[PDB]
Amino acid sequence: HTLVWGVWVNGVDQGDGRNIYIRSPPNNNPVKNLTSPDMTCNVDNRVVPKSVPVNAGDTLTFEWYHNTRDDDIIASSHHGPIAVYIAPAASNGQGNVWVKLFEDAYNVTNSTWAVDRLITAHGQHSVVVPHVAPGDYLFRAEIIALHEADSLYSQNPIRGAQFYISCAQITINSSDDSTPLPAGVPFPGAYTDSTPGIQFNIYTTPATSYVAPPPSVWSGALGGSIAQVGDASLE
Ligand SMILES: OC[C@H]1O[C@@H](O[C@H]2[C@H](O)[C@@H](O)[C@H](O[C@H]3[C@H](O)[C@@H](O)[C@H](O)O[C@@H]3CO)O[C@@H]2CO)[C@H](O)[C@@H](O)[C@@H]1O
Ligand SMILES: [Cl-]
Ligand SMILES: [Cu+2]
Repeated sequence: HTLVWGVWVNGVDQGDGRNIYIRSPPNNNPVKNLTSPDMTCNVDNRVVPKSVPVNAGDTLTFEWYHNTRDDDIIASSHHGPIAVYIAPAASNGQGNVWVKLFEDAYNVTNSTWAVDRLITAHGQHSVVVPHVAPGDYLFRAEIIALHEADSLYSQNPIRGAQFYISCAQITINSSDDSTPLPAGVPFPGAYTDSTPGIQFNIYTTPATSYVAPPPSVWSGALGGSIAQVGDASLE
């Protein structure tokens, strides 16, 4: 149970984005139905009044929280991966539009899931803004909590992989468009009952065997991190 509070751009806090530049849902409950319209941008997908200006190459940091800013972030039980996707904003997230910019699942070196490291990072994970066409985008940050993912939601709706989905409105101003954004995957649709990484038993199956759901990270993606960029406590 987690939400996005706001974003940072090059280590500068853009301030509370909830219902302002984040298409915030009404609460921190997960989406679980893989065929739900709610898979796009969570349960209250609509245009919000602001879009954060960035340039290609900026560090864009998402900041998550549980109940209040810079708290426990997400229950430690919620082990799983983190991904970020991008789509042109005129799509409203519909159709074959979502392109993956970032994946982090289980780090064998550190013996930790992405969610475990997100807690340590005070809820912060970042991407480099890609060199796509200037204009308005949706950045879809997705945490998958796997603590009940041994079941398919379609078999037992009390369980299943849990999707914490947050769409941020981002405007890319300066970009040379050296990597034009291709068509991508649909949400809902890209994840199905048979997709690798959706049904996974963290109690019996080693995390060293986990394969995160496709699609693969786009060749145009410039990278990212799970690390505290900004200190919310200094404000
Ligand atoms: O026992 C089932 C699993 O519970 C997980 O805890 C979650 C609770 O089930 C859930 O009711 C609670 O929801 C809170 C939410 O955290 C809070 O932010 C909001 O204000 O109110 C909700 C209640 O209406 O969330 C917790 C997760 O934080 C355990 O984490 C898990 O191990 C356990 O299997
Ligand atoms: Cl939960
Ligand atoms: Cu939860």
